[PDB]
Amino acid sequence: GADDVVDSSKSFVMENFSSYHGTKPGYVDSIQKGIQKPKSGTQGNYDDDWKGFYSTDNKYDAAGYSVDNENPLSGKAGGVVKVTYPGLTKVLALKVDNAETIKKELGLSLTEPLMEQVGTEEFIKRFGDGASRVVLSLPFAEGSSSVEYINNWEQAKALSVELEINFETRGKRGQDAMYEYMAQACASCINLDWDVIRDKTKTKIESLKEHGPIKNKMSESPNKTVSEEKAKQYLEEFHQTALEHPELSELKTVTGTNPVFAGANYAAWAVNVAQVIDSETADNLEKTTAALSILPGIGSVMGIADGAVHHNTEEIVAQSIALSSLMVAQAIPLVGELVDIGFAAYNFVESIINLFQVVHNSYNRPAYSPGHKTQPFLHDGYAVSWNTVEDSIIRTGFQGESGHDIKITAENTPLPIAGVLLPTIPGKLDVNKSKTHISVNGRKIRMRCRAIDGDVTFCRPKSPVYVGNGVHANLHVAFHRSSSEKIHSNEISSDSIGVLGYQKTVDHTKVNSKLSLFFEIKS
Amino acid sequence: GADDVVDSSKSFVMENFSSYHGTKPGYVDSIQKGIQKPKSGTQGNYDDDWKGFYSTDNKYDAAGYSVDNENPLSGKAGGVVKVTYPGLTKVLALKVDNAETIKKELGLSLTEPLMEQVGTEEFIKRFGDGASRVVLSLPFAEGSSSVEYINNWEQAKALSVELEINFETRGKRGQDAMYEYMAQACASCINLDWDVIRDKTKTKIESLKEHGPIKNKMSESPNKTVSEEKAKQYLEEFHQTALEHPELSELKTVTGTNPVFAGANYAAWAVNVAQVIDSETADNLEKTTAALSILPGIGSVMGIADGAVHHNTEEIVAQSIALSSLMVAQAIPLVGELVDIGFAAYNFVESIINLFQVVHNSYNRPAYSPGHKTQPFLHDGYAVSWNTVEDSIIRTGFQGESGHDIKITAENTPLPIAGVLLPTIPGKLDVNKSKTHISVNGRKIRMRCRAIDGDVTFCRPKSPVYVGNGVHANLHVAFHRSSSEKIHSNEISSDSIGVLGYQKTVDHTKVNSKLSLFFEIKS
Ligand SMILES: Nc1ncnc2c1ncn2[C@@H]1O[C@H](CO)[C@@H](OP(=O)(O)OC[C@H]2O[C@@H](n3ccc(=O)[nH]c3=O)[C@H](O)[C@@H]2OP(=O)(O)O)[C@H]1O
Ligand SMILES: Nc1ncnc2c1ncn2[C@@H]1O[C@H](CO)[C@@H](OP(=O)(O)OC[C@H]2O[C@@H](n3ccc(=O)[nH]c3=O)[C@H](O)[C@@H]2OP(=O)(O)O)[C@H]1O
Repeated sequence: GADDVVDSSKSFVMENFSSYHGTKPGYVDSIQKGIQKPKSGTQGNYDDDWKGFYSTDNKYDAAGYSVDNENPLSGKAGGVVKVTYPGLTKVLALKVDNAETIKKELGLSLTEPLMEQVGTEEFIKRFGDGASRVVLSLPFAEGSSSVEYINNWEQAKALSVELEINFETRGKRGQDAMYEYMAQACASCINLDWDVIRDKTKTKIESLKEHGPIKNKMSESPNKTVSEEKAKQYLEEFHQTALEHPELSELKTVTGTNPVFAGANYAAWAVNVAQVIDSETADNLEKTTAALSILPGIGSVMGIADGAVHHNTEEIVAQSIALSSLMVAQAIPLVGELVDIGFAAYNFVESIINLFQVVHNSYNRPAYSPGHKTQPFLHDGYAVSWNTVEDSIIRTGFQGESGHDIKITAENTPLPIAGVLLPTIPGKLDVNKSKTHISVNGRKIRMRCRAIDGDVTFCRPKSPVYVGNGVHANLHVAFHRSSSEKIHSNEISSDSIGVLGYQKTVDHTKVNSKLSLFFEIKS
Repeated sequence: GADDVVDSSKSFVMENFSSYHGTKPGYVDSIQKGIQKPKSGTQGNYDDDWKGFYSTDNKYDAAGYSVDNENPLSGKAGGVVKVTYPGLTKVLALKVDNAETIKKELGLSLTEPLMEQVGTEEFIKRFGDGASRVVLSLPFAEGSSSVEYINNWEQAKALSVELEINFETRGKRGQDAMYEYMAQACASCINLDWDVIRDKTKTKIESLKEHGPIKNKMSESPNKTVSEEKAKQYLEEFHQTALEHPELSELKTVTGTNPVFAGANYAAWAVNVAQVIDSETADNLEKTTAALSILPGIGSVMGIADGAVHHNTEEIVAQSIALSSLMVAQAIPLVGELVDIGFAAYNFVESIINLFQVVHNSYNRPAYSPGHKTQPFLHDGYAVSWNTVEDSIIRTGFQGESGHDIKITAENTPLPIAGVLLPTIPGKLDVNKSKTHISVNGRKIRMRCRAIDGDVTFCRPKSPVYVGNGVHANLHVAFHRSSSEKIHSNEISSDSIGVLGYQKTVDHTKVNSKLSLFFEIKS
């Protein structure tokens, strides 16, 4: 019966039904000429039942689909278009997102893709209520109030497309236009001017560089490869000297307020950057970002602690970015490969501004339920937990696909999630690569997934993921059943899902923290 | 056109569309038999255009329509029923609530009432989008995100009616049941168990009456008509004496912490009660609430200051009510009537528990845009301002009706609002009595309006209204134009809206605080 898969309180027929779509660079304009199924690719979904044109009711969540796919962490943001169906459209809200159950319950052909059937005249006759087409609607994410729409590709052809925003038109550096647009969602609400910040930072670096005492501290540098401990201890002195520069007076004042802002954290974080940025990464902004994005300790330079963004002005922020930057340049000779020059003031600053931006976006957002609902596993500051007990089970007979939620939070300052390792049984239980994602305070982030050793699939978030006091995430795992064969309990290669946290040195080697949650493969 | 008065983003066709309606004591059962227009009465509205059956999407707002209309302040609540239309129903959201404009814009007759025209087959063929009937839809109130629905009376005969809650059935005391139902709204939540508070109040009273120092302080009472000063002087020493009983231990720790909590304030509140309670009033709970509800200083007793409910447990509350009760008993002889401590430990405490219930209900709600948008008129702690400049102008040629908003706030503690004096031109410009209301933090309060001298209409709120730090009101004035003959500026008798606040003594006479706002009759 339809009644088991459809929520009537969320289903309605509406005239001139509009929704937004995040558009990539290079498509903003062409997409205003019409919606059409791409000639190749996944055409909306890894699973054929779910291929269709996707939109959402919130233009800021649409904006989260606008960044250049080739350079997801630093690339350009395209835009957001509004798509409108002329006349009457039936929105049919689903209670489950299991295409199979949807076909069983709606009495559909289980041999034909679900979303293709949604565009048939008979489905429309049956479920449309006098409308011209039906658009399937599902919740957008945990910790989100938005909605996601799944349109039939043919039916999408009737959509009228207008521009909502073209981020590139602004002529802004990096992903400024995009994050400033999304910052409008809270009228919460940190919206710094990153241009003024870049200016002030640049100005202050030049100034600190010339400060008599700063230059003398500089002279005391080993300027050669010294131990991690020696490099950090010189940077704790370098930081102390520099915090007395009048252009850093306000920072100096806050530094004592929270232990998160200590000299010792500026030095641990500066040495760790130097250590992970080689000639190649330094020369690439996207690599630089991927590399900084997995370091622990960003709450010190960002002034984020105990669930609040303390460094909340273009000035204390410019002061913090300048000091750290200046510290990275000193740490490069002692621990890295390149030199003080270039990177420290260019790619380091640009790349770090994008991470402030991502973390501030989270804090401007409502906190995804702080509390663990099942006992969490704690490690290196993070706490991971199944959202519910059923999320922990893989029913051996599940048909179609299954979804699993796991709450991830960290205890205090911004700690990163590098990736997720998911168990598979190739050709029976596969990862659905379009539906697995992580939602941070409701912002849904897609993943890039690949096969690794032992029937495990490694998924990396598309943009940086940070959890902390105030910023919690939901990992949503979508499994696809590509075979009607029997799935046994002792048949899976792996029986857990791993969470990769920040990168730390173990055995003098950089590794990523790792928390595992185990599955119960059961009938 | 339709797009000039229809909000399409809020207009849709839904299957089995349900809403809620507050039901009075005696109708909770018969209403479930069917929605039928009363044989007599205003049947939904003072204005013919607007007569129809009213519902809302929110069951707690529906709850605010359940109280017996003979004893509005203290009578019992009946309940809420869910009304559902079978099949398909069109919801037509309106950008305006002027029926003339909606008729003119939707190309309706101007000779026939709007909601009557809403149930015709023609209107339905036109605006229904394939639905069996059309329901009008309007914002519920300022400071609220609820929806009001207005059904056509005959179309409403199709509604199936279900019980949602019957408060009488709960068997509780006063409007307890109604009030905890509403507390479910927010889980800002303070949901005291008043049954436990009624008992600890009783227990503290007795314990206090047998207290050594208490009884002797009592012995020192002049026990007879003395002045306001001597009565107040004795009562403060009384308070100190009682504030040292092991049982008011909690309340003592908190008396000194905030000035609002001082004995001097318990003593003044006590003298004012004893002064205002005569034998006739002391014998009627309804009349006790009305009397107590217009007094200043109730915040001493409630422990409410600086935008916080300090007395937030059933123990300090009982403690506070006990002490107040005793003091009220002591005050009765000195500055009151033969209405002694009988009233003190009974009606005054039942009456007082209900007003904590109203104020606590406002605090559990989201504070209505605190800022005054045009310069406020200040006075006796209150601040009243036109919502917008337009709300202050009565355009001479307005056709149909017009509404005006006034924000009302008080500076700190709970100050009441006794009523509002509205101007009129009795043939042409009338107070629409159904549409005129006060909205307190989104809680919508109806008015009982009467004609007074000088072409003024006095409107009283159906339930107690209090403003303060964190509880803001919007007074909504709905005028109705009874005549096409245009208005002349010097035609009108009063050119102001008067706000009546708390009761005070002027020239040994009890009068109410009064604030005025001046209208502008333009074109
Ligand atoms: N004229 C056009 N008509 C149709 N598509 C066009 C057109 N021009 C460009 N496209 C792009 O084509 C894709 C498929 O429709 C979308 O981007 P993507 O990089 O594949 O977008 C990446 C993913 O985001 C989804 N997504 C995009 C935006 C949004 O707001 N919501 C959402 O879920 C896509 O379906 C896609 O899923 P899959 O990769 O799982 O296929 C879309 O923007
Ligand atoms: N079988 C019946 N069929 C229909 N109505 C019945 C039936 N039996 C009793 N009634 C009552 O008759 C009135 C008209 O519907 C309502 O109460 P009221 O005391 O007049 O209710 C007082 C006012 O509250 C309005 N109001 C009530 C509840 C609600 O949630 N929303 C709303 O705005 C009413 O229209 C009314 O306006 P007017 O007072 O301006 O007429 C209703 O409860």
